Amino acid sequence: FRNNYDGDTVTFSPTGRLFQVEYALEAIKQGSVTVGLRSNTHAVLVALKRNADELSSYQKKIIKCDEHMGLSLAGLAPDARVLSNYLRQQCNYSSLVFNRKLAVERAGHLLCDKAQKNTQSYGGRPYGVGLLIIGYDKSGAHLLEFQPSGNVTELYGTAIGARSQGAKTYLERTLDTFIKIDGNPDELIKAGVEAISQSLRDESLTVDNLSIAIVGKDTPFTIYDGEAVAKYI
Amino acid sequence: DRGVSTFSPEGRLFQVEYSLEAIKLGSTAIGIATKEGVVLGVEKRATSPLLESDSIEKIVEIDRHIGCAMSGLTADARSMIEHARTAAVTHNLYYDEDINVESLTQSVCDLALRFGEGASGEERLMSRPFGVALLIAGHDADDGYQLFHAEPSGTFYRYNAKAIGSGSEGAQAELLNEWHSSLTLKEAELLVLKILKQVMEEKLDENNAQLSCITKQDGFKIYDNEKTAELIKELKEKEAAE
Amino acid sequence: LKKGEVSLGASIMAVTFKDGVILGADSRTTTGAYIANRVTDKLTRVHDKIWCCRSGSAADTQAIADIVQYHLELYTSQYGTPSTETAASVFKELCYENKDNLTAGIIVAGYDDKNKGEVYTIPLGGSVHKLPYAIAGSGSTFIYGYCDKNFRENMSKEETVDFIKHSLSQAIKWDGSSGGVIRMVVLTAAGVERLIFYPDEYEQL
Amino acid sequence: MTDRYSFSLTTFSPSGKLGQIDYALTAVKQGVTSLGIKATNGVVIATEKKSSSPLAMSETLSKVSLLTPDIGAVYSGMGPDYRVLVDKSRKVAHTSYKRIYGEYPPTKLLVSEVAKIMQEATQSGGVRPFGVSLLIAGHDEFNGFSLYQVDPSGSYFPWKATAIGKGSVAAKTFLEKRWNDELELEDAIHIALLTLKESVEGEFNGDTIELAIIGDENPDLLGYTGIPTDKGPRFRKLTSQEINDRLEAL
Amino acid sequence: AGYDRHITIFSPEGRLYQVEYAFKATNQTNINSLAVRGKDCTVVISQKKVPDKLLDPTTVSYIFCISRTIGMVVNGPIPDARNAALRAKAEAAEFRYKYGYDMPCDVLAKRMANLSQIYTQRAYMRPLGVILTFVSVDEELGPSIYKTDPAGYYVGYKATATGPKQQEITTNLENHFKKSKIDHINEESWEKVVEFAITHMIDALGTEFSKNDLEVGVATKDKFFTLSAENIEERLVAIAEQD
Amino acid sequence: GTGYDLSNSVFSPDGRNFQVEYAVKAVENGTTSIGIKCNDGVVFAVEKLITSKLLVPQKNVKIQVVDRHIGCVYSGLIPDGRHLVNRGREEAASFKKLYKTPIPIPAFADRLGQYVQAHTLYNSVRPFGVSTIFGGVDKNGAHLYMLEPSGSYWGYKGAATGKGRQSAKAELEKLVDHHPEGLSAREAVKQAAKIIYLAHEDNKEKDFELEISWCSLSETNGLHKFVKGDLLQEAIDFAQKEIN
Amino acid sequence: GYDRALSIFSPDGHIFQVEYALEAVKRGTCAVGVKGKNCVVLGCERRSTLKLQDTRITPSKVSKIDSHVVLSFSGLNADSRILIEKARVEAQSHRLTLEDPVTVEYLTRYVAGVQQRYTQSGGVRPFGVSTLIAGFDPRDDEPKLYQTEPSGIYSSWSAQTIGRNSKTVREFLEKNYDRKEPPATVEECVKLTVRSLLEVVQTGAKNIEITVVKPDSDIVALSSEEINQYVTQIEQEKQEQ
Amino acid sequence: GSRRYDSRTTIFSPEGRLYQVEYALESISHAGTAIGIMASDGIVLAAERKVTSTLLEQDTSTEKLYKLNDKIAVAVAGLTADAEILINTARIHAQNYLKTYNEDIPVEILVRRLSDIKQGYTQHGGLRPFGVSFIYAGYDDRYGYQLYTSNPSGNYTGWKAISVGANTSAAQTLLQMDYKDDMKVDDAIELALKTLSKTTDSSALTYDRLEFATIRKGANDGEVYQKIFKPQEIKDILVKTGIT
Ligand SMILES: [Mg+2]
Ligand SMILES: [Mg+2]
Ligand SMILES: [Mg+2]
Ligand SMILES: [Mg+2]
Repeated sequence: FRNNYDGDTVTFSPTGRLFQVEYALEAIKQGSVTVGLRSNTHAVLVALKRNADELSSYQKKIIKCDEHMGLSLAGLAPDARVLSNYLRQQCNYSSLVFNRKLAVERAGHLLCDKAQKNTQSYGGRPYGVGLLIIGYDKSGAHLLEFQPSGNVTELYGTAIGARSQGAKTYLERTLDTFIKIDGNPDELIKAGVEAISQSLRDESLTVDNLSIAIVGKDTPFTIYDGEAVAKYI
Repeated sequence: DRGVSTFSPEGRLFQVEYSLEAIKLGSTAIGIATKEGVVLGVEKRATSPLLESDSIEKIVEIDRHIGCAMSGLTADARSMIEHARTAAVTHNLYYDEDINVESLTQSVCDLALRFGEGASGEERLMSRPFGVALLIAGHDADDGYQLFHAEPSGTFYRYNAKAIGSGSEGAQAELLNEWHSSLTLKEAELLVLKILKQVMEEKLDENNAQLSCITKQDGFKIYDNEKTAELIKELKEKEAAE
Repeated sequence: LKKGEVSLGASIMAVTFKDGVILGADSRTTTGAYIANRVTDKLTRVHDKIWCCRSGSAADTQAIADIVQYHLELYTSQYGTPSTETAASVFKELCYENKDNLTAGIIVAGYDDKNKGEVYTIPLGGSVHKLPYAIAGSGSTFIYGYCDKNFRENMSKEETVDFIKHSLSQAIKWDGSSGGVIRMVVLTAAGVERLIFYPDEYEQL
Repeated sequence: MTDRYSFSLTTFSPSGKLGQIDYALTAVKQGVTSLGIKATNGVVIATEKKSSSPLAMSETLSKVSLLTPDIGAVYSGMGPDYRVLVDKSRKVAHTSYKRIYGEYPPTKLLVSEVAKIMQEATQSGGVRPFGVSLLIAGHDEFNGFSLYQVDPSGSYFPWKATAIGKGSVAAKTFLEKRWNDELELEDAIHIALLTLKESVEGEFNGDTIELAIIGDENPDLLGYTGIPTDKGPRFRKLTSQEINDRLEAL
Repeated sequence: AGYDRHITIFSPEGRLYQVEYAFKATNQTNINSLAVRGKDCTVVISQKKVPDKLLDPTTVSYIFCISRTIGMVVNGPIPDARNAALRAKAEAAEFRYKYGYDMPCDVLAKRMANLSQIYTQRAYMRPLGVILTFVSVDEELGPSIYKTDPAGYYVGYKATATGPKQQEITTNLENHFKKSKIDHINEESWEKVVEFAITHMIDALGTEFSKNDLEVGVATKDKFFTLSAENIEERLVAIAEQD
Repeated sequence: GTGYDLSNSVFSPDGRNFQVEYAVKAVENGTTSIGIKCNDGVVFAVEKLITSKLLVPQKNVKIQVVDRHIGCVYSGLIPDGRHLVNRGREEAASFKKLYKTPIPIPAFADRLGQYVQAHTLYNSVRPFGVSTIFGGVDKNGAHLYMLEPSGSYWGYKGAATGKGRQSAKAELEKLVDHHPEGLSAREAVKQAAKIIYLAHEDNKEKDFELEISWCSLSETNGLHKFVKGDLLQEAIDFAQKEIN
Repeated sequence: GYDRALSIFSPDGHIFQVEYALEAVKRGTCAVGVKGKNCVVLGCERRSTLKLQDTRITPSKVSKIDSHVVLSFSGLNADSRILIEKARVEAQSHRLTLEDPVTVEYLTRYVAGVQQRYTQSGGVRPFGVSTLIAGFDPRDDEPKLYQTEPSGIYSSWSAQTIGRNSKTVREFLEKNYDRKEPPATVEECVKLTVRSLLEVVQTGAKNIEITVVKPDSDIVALSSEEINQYVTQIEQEKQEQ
Repeated sequence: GSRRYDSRTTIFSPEGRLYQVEYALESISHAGTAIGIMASDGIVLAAERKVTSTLLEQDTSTEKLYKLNDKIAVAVAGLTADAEILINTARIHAQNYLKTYNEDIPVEILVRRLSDIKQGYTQHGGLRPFGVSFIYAGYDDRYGYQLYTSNPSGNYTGWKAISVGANTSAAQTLLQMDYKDDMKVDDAIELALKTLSKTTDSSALTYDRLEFATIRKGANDGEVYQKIFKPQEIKDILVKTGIT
């Protein structure tokens, strides 16, 4: 059965599944949790960072791609570096060549296409990392969810990682609320923090644990780590 | 058979996971970071008594402000060190300054997953992951003394103290208990020596273990056997008290 | 133009009319003052009803037409009959992309049922210009006035053959690089008609 | 995408056998019988035109091919593989010889060239050997007449007479009895016709047989007159009628 | 070792299974075609079977216009047939450009056959599951039919048939030619040749056809063309008088 | 023996290419999308599944344009469809650059067909996991095409693919029988919204979002435009009407 | 085009092809090198599977890399030739660019690097060769002896041996070589070396070939006879007791 | 993917042996035997022909003894065609050396180069090895008469007398018996033929089943002379020695 149809991404199973891609989707499911949510003026990313021992640092989950775009990762970090680096480049090309800020919708389309190429050719391997992209462009605030299968979706809020389903329900409920926190950054963040705190279990979110990112109207993508997230626990 | 960049049903890259197993069969390496420097110590582990121990290179200089210890298939680390040194020097050339330790480490880890058979994405030629892990330690003006553990997965974590190699589970455990935000360079040297002594198969002496440290003032220095022996002696005495 | 290569010189023109379009040309090629061929055919078929008048380098224009004929034959096999605008674009792509090594002044003329007759002139740089009629070749300078004064849109076949016959004889008269017989190719719904006019006729008009 | 098959498809098995070459030799064995006989003043290569239906036009399938004006080939095995080998042989005769020395190659060298193409298919990445054995007959100023057989492995050897394919064993036997070094070409053609008769199943006539000779120069087939150094091609394919005239003197 | 049935390497009996299986694929469409030569024409008939009512009948064809002079009918899956069609069209055009004259039907056949042979020998290329019958009225040869297959084989025919009921058609045709003693239909108009063709396909498959059940292509000097439904009906309407 | 289904280009003993057939299965597990050709245009419609309320409504557009006159919609692995459209775009541009006129629909079809078929020739590539319905308006009429993972394609009067393909094809056969005259782009837009709604029953467990687009010589000018605003709601209503 | 990963990790963390390369080394003739106070001697046993050879020509087992450094090996003969040529070329390239011949450590590091590269490059198998490299650094007199293996690992040795039965002779050396009085003479160094190979070669004169390397490009391959004189004197410090 | 069909021709067995090399050696062990014997005044190369008949032209044949230079020749044991590939590159290396230095190429240099080529097919490339073993007979101003042998692994060695192909164990035992360091060419020829005579897998040793060659320095000249015996010369030398 399996070891027959799961050795290469180039192999379709008898039911039309791509196992390597599905196995890629799994590495995301064991990564730490991160939340994304947006109002009509700001988009925030909240991510629970995970350590290896109590003597190590908490691996970063958020990466700035331009002054108006960034993302949080879950899964294989190196892959996130590869993809966020591509995003950085594409963003840069738009500014240099057209003096235009890259649209999040466009960024999403590009990420999909890059991931797809790795799912139709032999020898390669799908990317094993998920990303939540937030950005503020000409059409307002945005949140996008990228999956290694190549499926990119634009959302109001969401979450990925282990126990993601927890925060995914809080947001699914709190929608009518947060989608209206306009002109109030700290609130949106708080909403995000509340959302992320619904997928916890092990410990409580601490100053070494939390990572938040916010972008919006008059706010360039800025990352708040440790020291400056104290006011949100 | 089955590809080299294949994902397991659990979402782990086979070769990378199998790579980490080869690392568990290597000599122990310990680095401890304080506020007066970072100490790196390694277990030499010669295959026979006719081997001139000083030809065993497991702690290497990357640049005056960065040194590193290895564990695993030590031969695989030669290309890594080469890249590390070239990256540090090149940065000095392009920017007339010292490369940040994190940057040096990230550059090294960028090599990691560059393995495969025509893996559609870019040109990655290396038939398999590296079979060695590194402890990279150094100092830069922005983040001070730092120690990093660089794995063949491409991930690297900063640690206050870290052990890699065969006796790492045991050693790491001792590290967890002995490390504190106010250790001194001498205290650190001692611990590395002590912990190395615990997990090693052979009795630790100045010929089968090696120390080194990296400090703002003097940079990377591998401790000469004589300096270490005095430290080993200084240890036998501190332990024989209570 | 490369040192010593055969030149078309020429007096060529393509004129659209009521029933379609007519191509005309003299028949002289030269190498210096020697007339290498006094009876050449500068009206080249790239498709059943898409022809061109060639001027500039004989080598270049033949190479280009040969390639166009091929592109249109393959286009036809796959997508059906090509429009004159398409035939022109192919000529242009070649003339423009290779402007540094070629000397080809080409006039493309063709007949379609939806568009009637059409004329496109591709001058030395590879730019394309659609017009009711075009004149080119070294002899063309001498008839800019005559042609502008006498051309009328929607002329009849008889009238267009006469207009082309008079213009070219004038061009041939003044240009040492033009001469021979006057050749015409009439492109209409009825088919393709080849006309030829000799010196004893056109010279004393 | 891309030919990632850069490894050999023919490898040595534990017994020292090269699987693919043996299997190609088997493919050859199921082929129609073809033979060649070397006389004192010529060589004859013959084969049977196994028409796979009567609606097919046998003439449009030349199993006997001219490689150079003094060299011809016939085969047994996979027809398409032969057709491409002929194309390549005709070409190499020009590229590795006529365009260098101004003259067509000698039989043994053309043979050596074909044999090399066959060997490469036995070792190059991503290919299977050719499933054919050829009989190449020709003439050249310094060696006279020759006949060679080339196998899938690329090995070639010269013969006085031989046969390959289906009834090769029985045919080689008939050849060993009838052959002697004082045969004029007509007698070899005759023996070729006899040998082929036993290999052939049904109708045996000029339209089901293909015979070619390498003999005297044929000026009437040059196409021009005036240059006396080149006297004509030595290769000549016998016509349907030419074969029947000889079948009656059986 | 046992993968000798997946790629084009020899099986212990000297067979190329992949080529054999490519031959079975040519029957996947359950369509039969035949080709006969007139005194100065070549006609190819091919059944046309449009199942789904949602389809645009005008786009379902297995007969291709390769060049002004050459026509090709394919027996086999449409994607491979169209792959072959594109290549044959490119080859015929290139030939004209490089050599100054129209590529002959038989040469195109040989070229396409050589290409198939390559898929037969190199392991990376799979054979195309189709049989190509090229027809035309060659300027040197006259009416012509040359057909190629996945093995890389090709040959010229007096008449030919291809498809699941290949044998019945072939036998019917063989019988007619044995009875008449010539290598072509002795009729002057391609219309009658087309008629003969249809009649004999009916006689052989034991089936009656309507206008939307056939596909016809005719090759004449300087042109090859497919018949419209209405032309086919004129043909059908005329055959309904001998029978 | 077995194993004829582990590598792409391999012919099975019965002449089938199993990897292409498994691709088709990925198509059958996807959303339904259709295409209806009309008297002077084509209409495309697709069912978009609402995985959750968090999806910003009307933003994850699925139908795509090629050049300015071709619409493309597909069912299956969305990314593969995007890949296919990216090529179509390069292919359409190439054609325009060399020939000036925008790419004819039959020519575009084959361009897509040849690329898809190319992916069934080697074991180094996976076939396309999508069926694409596309078409538009050109020099001589409207054209609707549907292309399968095998690279097979033909022209259609109506076309549907995805989970509800059968219901859709059912409803489509009705339309083609009742209106042989043609169908106004207006009516087709309505009918398309209907067919998707009815077809949506073949996946009645999730709420959905309708997406329609069209290309018509009279309503859009031979250019592809999405059905937005008044025109869309009218079609949405006509649908929820003819359901009960 | 061929780039299949032949050297890959297996579930337990071993690189089979590199481990199987060590096995081919275990099957090659024994080689030993021990260093004196002012010399380094390299002994090698001769392949006795077949005999009737022409000793004059046959590729010797100890090869000169430069006038002051030599390399001996155990493993696939054919493979050793590739390592020897690359080392010889690098030796001349170094003289050309640095204006000083290679140190022995550098040369070792170079050969070792080549071996490691073949363990993680696609399409190639590792070298089934282990080597002993010895000589003296330019203008220096301290003897050097280094050992390299298929993995590319290398290090220096007071005395070391590789090849079949190396395990056995390694033991002999482990308890007959003292770093307090290393063979202070060419004579006693060769003696010890011969003693070691005798414990494995099984009474054979022509069976052993010795090569002595002294400072400043002085390398001499002792003759069958000169060694025989050693075997004799050795069977005496064994028979008198 | 494609990995599936790769036999991995350049891997080590768990015992450190090269599969393909060992297997090629086995192939070679079924080839006609070839012997090379080195005298004080010359070298003899003798070979027994494989796959023969009454109809094989022996006059115009050479499948075992090949000239590489006017001073170097080889005897072949293995696949004739593989041999011809290697032979042609050796003939080119020879001329390359002559052009460069204006001196005939030393024998060992030519031998080592050929061996290195064989070794290559052993360590990289993924192609099967050449199934050929060579016995090289040659002369040069530095070592005089030399005899070498090379096999599929790429290893080469020098000999006073050697054999390759079938029944080597038997032949080597016989050579080692009758060979004496001071042999004269006329003696070596006899020994060569005698040895073949006793190790043949066939009835009796006849002329049509042999290829014979000698490289002598005829005292009445200077240039070394390579003689590839013609059919009638082998029949003759076979009578004198007493095999009839
Ligand atoms: Mg004039
Ligand atoms: Mg193939
Ligand atoms: Mg394949
Ligand atoms: Mg269907």
